Amino acid sequence: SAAIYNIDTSSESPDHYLVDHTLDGRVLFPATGYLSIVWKTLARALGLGVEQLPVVFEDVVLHQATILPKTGTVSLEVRLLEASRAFEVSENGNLVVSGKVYQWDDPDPRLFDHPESPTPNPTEPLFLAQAEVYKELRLRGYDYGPHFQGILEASLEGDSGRLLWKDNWVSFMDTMLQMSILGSAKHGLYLPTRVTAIHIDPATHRQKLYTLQDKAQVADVVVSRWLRVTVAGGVHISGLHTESAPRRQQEQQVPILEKFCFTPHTEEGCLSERAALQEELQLCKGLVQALQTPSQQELPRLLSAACRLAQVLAQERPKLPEDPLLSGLLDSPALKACLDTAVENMPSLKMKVVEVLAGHGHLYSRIPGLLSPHPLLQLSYTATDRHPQALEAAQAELQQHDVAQGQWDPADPAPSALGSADLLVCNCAVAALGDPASALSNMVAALREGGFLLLHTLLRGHPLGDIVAFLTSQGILSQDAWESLFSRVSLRLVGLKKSFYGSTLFLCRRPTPQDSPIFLPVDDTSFRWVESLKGILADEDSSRPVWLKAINCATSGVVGLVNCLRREPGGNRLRCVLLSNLSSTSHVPEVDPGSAELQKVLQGDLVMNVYRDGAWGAFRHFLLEEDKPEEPTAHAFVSTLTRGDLSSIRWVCSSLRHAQPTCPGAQLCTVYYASLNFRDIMLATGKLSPDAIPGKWTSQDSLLGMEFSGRDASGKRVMGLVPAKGLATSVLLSPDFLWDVPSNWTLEEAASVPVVYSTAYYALVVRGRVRPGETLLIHSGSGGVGQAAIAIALSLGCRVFTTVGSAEKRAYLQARFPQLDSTSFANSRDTSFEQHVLWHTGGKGVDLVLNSLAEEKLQASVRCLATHGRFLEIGKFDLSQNHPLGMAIFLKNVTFHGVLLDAFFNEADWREVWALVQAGIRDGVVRPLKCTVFHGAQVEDAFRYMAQGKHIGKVVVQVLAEEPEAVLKKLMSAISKTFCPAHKSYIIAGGLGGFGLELAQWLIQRGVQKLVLTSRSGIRTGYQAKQVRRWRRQGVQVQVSTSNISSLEGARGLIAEAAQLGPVGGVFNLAVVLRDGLLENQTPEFFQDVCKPKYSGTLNLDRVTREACPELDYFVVFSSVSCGRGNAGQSNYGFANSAMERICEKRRHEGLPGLAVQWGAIGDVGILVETMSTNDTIVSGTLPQRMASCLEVLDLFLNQPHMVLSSFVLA
Ligand SMILES: NC(=O)C1=CN([C@@H]2O[C@H](COP(=O)(O)OP(=O)(O)OC[C@H]3O[C@@H](n4cnc5c(N)ncnc54)[C@H](OP(=O)(O)O)[C@@H]3O)[C@@H](O)[C@H]2O)C=CC1
Ligand SMILES: NC(=O)C1=CN([C@@H]2O[C@H](COP(=O)(O)OP(=O)(O)OC[C@H]3O[C@@H](n4cnc5c(N)ncnc54)[C@H](OP(=O)(O)O)[C@@H]3O)[C@@H](O)[C@H]2O)C=CC1
Repeated sequence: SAAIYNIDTSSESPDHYLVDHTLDGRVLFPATGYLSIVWKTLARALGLGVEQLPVVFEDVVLHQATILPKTGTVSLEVRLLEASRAFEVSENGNLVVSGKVYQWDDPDPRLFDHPESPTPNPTEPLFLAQAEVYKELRLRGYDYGPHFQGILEASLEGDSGRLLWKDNWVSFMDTMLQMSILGSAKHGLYLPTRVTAIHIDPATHRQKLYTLQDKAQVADVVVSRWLRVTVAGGVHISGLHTESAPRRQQEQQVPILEKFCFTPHTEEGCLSERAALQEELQLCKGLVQALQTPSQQELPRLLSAACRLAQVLAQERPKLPEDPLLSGLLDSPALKACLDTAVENMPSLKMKVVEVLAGHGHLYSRIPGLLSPHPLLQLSYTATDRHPQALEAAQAELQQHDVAQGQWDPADPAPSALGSADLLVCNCAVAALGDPASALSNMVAALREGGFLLLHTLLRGHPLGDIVAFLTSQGILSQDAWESLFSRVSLRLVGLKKSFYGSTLFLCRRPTPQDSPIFLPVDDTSFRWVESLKGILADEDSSRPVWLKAINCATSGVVGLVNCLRREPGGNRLRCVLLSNLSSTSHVPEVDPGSAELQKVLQGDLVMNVYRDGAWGAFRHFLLEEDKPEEPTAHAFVSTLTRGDLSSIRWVCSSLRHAQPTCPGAQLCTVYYASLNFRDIMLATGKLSPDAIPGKWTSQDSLLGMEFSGRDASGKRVMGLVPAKGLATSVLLSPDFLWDVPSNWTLEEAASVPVVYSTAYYALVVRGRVRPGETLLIHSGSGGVGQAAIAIALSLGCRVFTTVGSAEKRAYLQARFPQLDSTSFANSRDTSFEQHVLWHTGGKGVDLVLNSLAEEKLQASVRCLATHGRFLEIGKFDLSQNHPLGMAIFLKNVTFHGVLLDAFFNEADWREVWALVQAGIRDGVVRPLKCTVFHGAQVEDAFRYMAQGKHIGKVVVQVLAEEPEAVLKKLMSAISKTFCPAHKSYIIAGGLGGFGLELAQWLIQRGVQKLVLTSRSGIRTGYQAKQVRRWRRQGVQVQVSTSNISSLEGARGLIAEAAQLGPVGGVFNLAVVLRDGLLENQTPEFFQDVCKPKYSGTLNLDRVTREACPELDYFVVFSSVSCGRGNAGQSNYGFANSAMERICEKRRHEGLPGLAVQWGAIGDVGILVETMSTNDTIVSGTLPQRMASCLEVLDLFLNQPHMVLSSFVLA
C-alpha cells in the first residue's frame, strides 16, 4: 500500500531534530527528509533495512514546502511505482515531491571519490569554523538549530569542508546542501527544488567516516560547482537546483525607532508648527468675538450652539476633553518627555501610576501606550473618578490597557490602596477639581516621597483659557496662581511645557528630605573619579545624595553612566544624579558652580540635569516619524518597498546621482518614457524572484524596467534596452543598446520598441531564421512581442496565425495588420488554437512557433510544429519548472529554441540583433506599439493597470514630458536612499567585527569602492578573511588597518591611509571592547580601555575629520541602547556611548555631519550573540534585532537631521 509517515516535532517524538531545521522562522520539512522517508519506504518494500540498501534518486522535484506545525502532526504519503521506478510524496492529496527511486544494484565506491578542486593547494590556513559558517548561513536566512549544524569546518569558498555525522541521514544530507549553497554568491534564502540524481551507499559511507580527537565520526564534503556535484561519505548529490524562496514579512521584526534629543525642562511655544491647531484657535477667537459683539470639532460646535442661543454645555461636556485644542499636548511629544522624566526618577522598574478624574481626563489611552516602548518598565495604571459610572463608557478601553479602576474624589483623602503612588496624573482642562488647595493637598499626601505629579490644565489670561472661562460663565486658574498653589502644598516644579494657546502640562515633585550632597566631579580625563565613586557607593546604610558634576569636558558621557548606575543594586535610591554642562556653542556662557543654578537643580532633584545653550533640561527619547524622508532629486527609480505589494511602489533615490562615472562604454541617459513589461510586474507582484534575473544585482536595488526612451548626454532623442533599472529618471547603459528615435516618431511611441522588437528579431531572424513565405504561429499576438513578430512576419510575406484571448484583441489586430485574415486568428486561452492551425495548414503545421504560453498550451504549440519546424520559447514558466518535453517532435527535424534576450547583457553578438532592429526602423518594418501613457506619479496605477491583462500594445510611464522645442536640446520628490560615490573612501573603525563586516557589506552594496577596515589585530577568523577576499575579488579596495583611533596620531595615520585611496567620505566608529561588571568590580583602567576605542577614538576622529576632511559626508558612531535607557553591569560602556553621542551632537550643531545610532541587541552577528546568546533570546527586555532590519534602520537613520537615533526590538 502507501506508506504513511507522521511527522511530529515533539520532545519525545523520534523526529524532534526537525524543529532545528528553521528557514525564515518557519520549521520546514527538509528536502532530505523526503529523501529519507522515500528511502525507508523503498527499504520496506524490498524487505531490507535502510542501512543495508544503497539507493538512487533521480529527477527529484519538490513541488511545495511542508510547514511542520508547532504542535500536531503532518501526514506524508509515500507511494512507490516499482515497475516505473518512481515515487510520490503527498501531504493531503497535494503533490509535494515527485521523482524516481530505486535500489543501486551495482554500487560504485569510485563514485564517492572527491573531485579535484579547480584551484588546488589554496595555501589558506584560515577556514570557516562551524560558528562562522552558521553565522553566515543565518545572515542569509537559515536559522539552523544544533541538530542541523553539522558543518564543523569549511573552506573560505565552500568547495570543501567537514560534515559531522550524528547517525542521521536527514541532517547529514541537509548539511551537504548547506555546503553546496554556502559558496554560492547568490543572496537570500535558496531552497532546493529539483535534484538530478542522489546516490547513497551506506556501505561506503560507514568506511568513509573517520573519528576526530573528539570521538565524533565525521566525513569530508567536497562541492564542485564545475561538475555540479556534492560528495560526502557515501552520499553523492548531482544536479541540485535551488530556487529563491521569498522571505516572509511575518518573520520581519518591527523595530521601535526613536530620536534621542535634548529637551529643556521649561518649554514654551509648543505645537506651533501645527496649522490645524492655529486654525481652530482662530475660529474659536472669531466665535468668541462674535458672541461678545476643523469647524466640526466639539469646541467649535459648542461655540456655534452658544452663538445660536447650560443644557447644551451639560450635554456636550462628555465630548469636550476630546477636542484637538484641549488635547494638543496630550498628543504631543511633551507628554512623552514628561512621562520619560517621571519613569527616569524611579527606584525600580515598578511604576505605580494613578489618574485623578479619569472620566474627563482620558489619560488612560495615551500614558500606557507611550510607556509601552520601555522594555523593562512594569506599569501599574489605575483610573480613578468620583463617579464610577463616568468610567463605564471607557470600560472596554480600560480592558485594553489593563488599567485598574477605583473611586476617589479629589476633595477627599485618597484610599489606602491608592496611596504611596509613584506617578499621579490629572487632566483638569474640562474636569472640575473643586477646591484647588484641598485637592492639591489630597494628592500631595497620596503621592509618596519623591513622586511626580503631572497635571494638564489651561492658563487664565490665555486665548483658550479665556474662551473656556467665557463659555463656562474653582475654574480656570492662572500660571501664577498654579505656582503659588504648588508652593503652598510643598511641590517643586521640575517641568514646564506651555503651548501657544495657553494649555500647559505642569510637572511637580514632592521633595524628599536629604542630607548634605556629595559633589563628585567626573570630568577627569584620567578616570580617577571612579575610585571615589566606588568608595562613596560602597556603603549601603547611608542614603545621602551624590551629585555627579561635569562642568568641564562638555563632551562628557555622564548621562550614560548615570543611566546605567540607576538600575545597579548600589545607587537605585542613593541618588546617583549628574550635572552636565554641554554647551553646543562657545558663544553661550557656561554656568558657574557653587551658585543659585546648582541650588535650583538640587531643589528640583532631577536625576538628569544638563545645561545646553542656556537651557536646563535632559536628553529624552521621542517617537520617530513613520514617513520615509524624501528629497528633491534629478535621479530616482521605481521600487516596491515591500515585495509583492503594488501599493508599495514608490520613487526611491538612485545611485546614479551620487556616483556619475561618465566614461566611454557607459552613458547617462535621461529617461522621458519608460515602458512596463511582463517581467516588471512579475517582479512587482512577487511572482518572479529578483535574483532569477541574470546579472550582478544586489539585494537592495530594484530591477523594474527593461527598456526606455528619452534624451542622451548630448541631448539627442534615443531609446534603449537595459537588463534592469530602466524604470527610472536616468539610466546608465552602454551605447551598444541604444537606437536613435527617428524624427517621425514621438519619444512616447519609441519607448515601446526595444524589448518587443529586439525579442521578435532575435527569436525570428537570428534563431528561427524566418525565410519569406513561411508559416508562423505567434502566441499572444495582441501583446508586445506578438505584435512585433506579426509585423516582422508580414514584412517577410509570411502566413501568420495569431492567438489572442479576446474579440477586441482580434479586432485591434485586424485593424492594425490588414494582411491578416479571419483565418489568421485563434484563441490563446485554450488548446483549441492547435486544431485551428492544424485545420488551416492542411494538417502540415506551422514552420515557426513563437510560444509565450505554458503547460498544455505549450504542448499544443509543440504539436503545431511542421517538419523542419522551429519552436522559439519566449516564455519561462515551463522552462523554469523543468516541465518534460516529449522528445518525439524532433523526429520531424524540429529545432527547439530557448529564446532568452537576457544573455545579451552579460556575454555579445547582440549587435546583430541591434542591426536588425535598426533595419526595421529604417524600412518601416518596426512600427511603434499602441502606448497607454501613465504619469510618473501614477506609476503604481500603471503597474496595476496591465497586470489585469486588458491592456493593448504597451503601457508607458511618462517620467518626463517630451519638449517640442527641439529634437537635440527634472527634480522629483523621491524617497531618500543612502548611496555612496565610488570616488570616496569610507573608514569603518572596528570594521572587522560582527557589525563591522555587515556594515561594510551594506556600504559596498551602496556603492562604496574604497574601504578601510580598522582592527586592533587584523584578520584572524575565517569569516573575516572570506568577506575581505570576496570584497577584493569584486573590485572593492578594502584595506585592513592596524592603526588605532584611540590615539590622535593613530587616527591621523588612519585618515592618511583612507585619503590615499580617495577623499574621505565616511567615518564609521564601531570599535568596542567589553569590561562589563558591577560598579564594585570596576577599575579606572577598565574605564580607560573601554572609553579609548569609543570616547577617545571618536574625539580623535572628530578632530582629524575637522582638520583634514572637508568632503566628509558621513560621521556615524555605533553606541548602544544601554546609554539611552540603562543596563546594569556596563557603566563604562554607557559612559563611552554617551560621550560619543555628545561628540556627535557637537559635530552636528556646527553643521558638520554627525550621527549616533543607539543600537539594541543585534541578532545575526555581534559579540554577545556569538559567545553564548544563541538564536534571539530576550536580553534586557529588547529582542536581538536581525541584521537585515538593522541595515534598513541604518539606511533610514542616515537620511535624517537628528543627531542621535535609537533602534531596538521589544521582547
Ligand atoms: N524570453 C525572452 O527573451 C523574452 C520573453 N518575453 C516574454 O514574452 C511573453 C509575453 O511578453 P509580452 O508579449 O511583451 O507581454 P504583454 O504585456 O505585451 O502581453 C503578453 C500577452 O500575454 C497575454 N496575457 C496572459 N496573461 C496576461 C496578463 N496577466 N497580463 C497581461 N497579459 C496577459 C496577453 O495575450 P492574450 O491575453 O490574448 O492571451 C498579453 O497580450 C512573456 O512571457 C514574457 O516573459 C518578453 C521579452 C523577452
Ligand atoms: N552587537 C551588539 O550587541 C551591539 C553592538 N553595538 C555596536 O555595534 C558596534 C560593533 O560592535 P560589535 O560588532 O557588535 O562587536 P565586535 O566585538 O564583533 O566588534 C568590535 C570590534 O571592534 C575592534 N576594536 C576594538 N578596539 C578597536 C580600536 N581601538 N580600533 C579599531 N577597532 C577596534 C574590536 O577589537 P579587535 O580588533 O581586537 O577585533 C573588534 O574587532 C559597536 O559600536 C558596538 O557598540 C551597539 C549595541 C549593541
